[PDB]
Amino acid sequence: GYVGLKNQGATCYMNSLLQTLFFTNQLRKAVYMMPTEGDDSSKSVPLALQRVFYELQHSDKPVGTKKLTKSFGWETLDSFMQHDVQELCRVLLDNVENKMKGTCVEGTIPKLFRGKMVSYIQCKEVDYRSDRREDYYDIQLSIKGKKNIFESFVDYVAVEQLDGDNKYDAGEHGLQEAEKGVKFLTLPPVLHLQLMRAMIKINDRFEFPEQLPLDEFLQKTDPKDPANYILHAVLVHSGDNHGGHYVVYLNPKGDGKWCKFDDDVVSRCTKEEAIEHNYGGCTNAYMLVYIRESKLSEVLQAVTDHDIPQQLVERLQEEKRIEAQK
Ligand SMILES: Cn1ccc2c(=O)n(CC3(O)CCN(C(=O)[C@@H]4CCN(Cc5ncc(-c6ccncc6)s5)C[C@H]4c4ccccc4)CC3)cnc21
Repeated sequence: GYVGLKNQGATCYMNSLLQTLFFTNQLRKAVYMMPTEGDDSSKSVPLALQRVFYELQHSDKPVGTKKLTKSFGWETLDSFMQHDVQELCRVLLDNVENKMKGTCVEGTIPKLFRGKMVSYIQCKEVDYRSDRREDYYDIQLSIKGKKNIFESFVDYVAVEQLDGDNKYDAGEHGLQEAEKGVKFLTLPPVLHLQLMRAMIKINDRFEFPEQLPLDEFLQKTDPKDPANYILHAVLVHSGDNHGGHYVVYLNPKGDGKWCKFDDDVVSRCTKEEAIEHNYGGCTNAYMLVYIRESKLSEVLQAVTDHDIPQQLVERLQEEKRIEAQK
């Protein structure tokens, strides 16, 4: 069936994030096209990602991630405990964005994960506005006092007020009252939403749907292409600071057919096990991946063994062979 990653020490969320990344087929195919031919076998993160992806594609056995851990140098537990899950992701996708530059596959990472945003400060009684367009690769939703994703987005674009003890330094116009907000211009083909359960681990109930309509949070909607999001992955944690375990649910083909990825054990599971059971109320979601309905089949284009350049094949084929140890 689908194949697992080893629990080889204390990689925490790493295995779950790799598998979500693996099953973002278009990212995978792009990764395979990177030119690692001349990359140092053990310093190179790009090479490491291709190997893991290759193995996840071909291996009958649980897949090892040691060279990967080494390649970006989070060899300890503190590494993972010092960092957020989106920061791991940036380290991996940052290195692959870079390696793809000057190649056919340049810009695939932005193409898949990059959206844009406007942040503004508007003065009540003075004609003065500060607009800042930012990119984003992922979103950090508040959950405390929020029942669902919907309420979270609502809170996200909430218009804060800057008043009295907290007025805005509007510069030439002196301290002024204003309202600062955020708003979405694009939403990317792949939406990575992290749920801010840390503060610890808040176990409060937080609901999320299979289908997520986001048109109503954009500025301009497109009747051609609506912002409807198909739930792809659920990154899950359970436990506390003494003992905790990380796991991920995927329906890799976006067709409602879920599997549970528990390191080296991958198993069929129910929609209920993947979704409602991870609302919390202790084992609950901390990151969810959505894909835009309209890009579903592009992102999740099917992948063959022929999509992997021979040059790369041999290199790994060979590498394995040398394993030969008494
Ligand atoms: C920007 N922002 C704000 C909040 C927030 C946020 O929650 N997320 C999500 C997140 O990134 C996912 C990945 N994370 C983890 O897996 C956490 C790792 C640390 N855990 C505590 C310790 N347990 C043993 C510790 C320990 C200490 C000393 N020696 C040995 C062991 S320290 C809790 C784990 C955790 C799991 C699930 C949910 C929340 C938190 C971090 C959070 C993302 N961005 C956010």
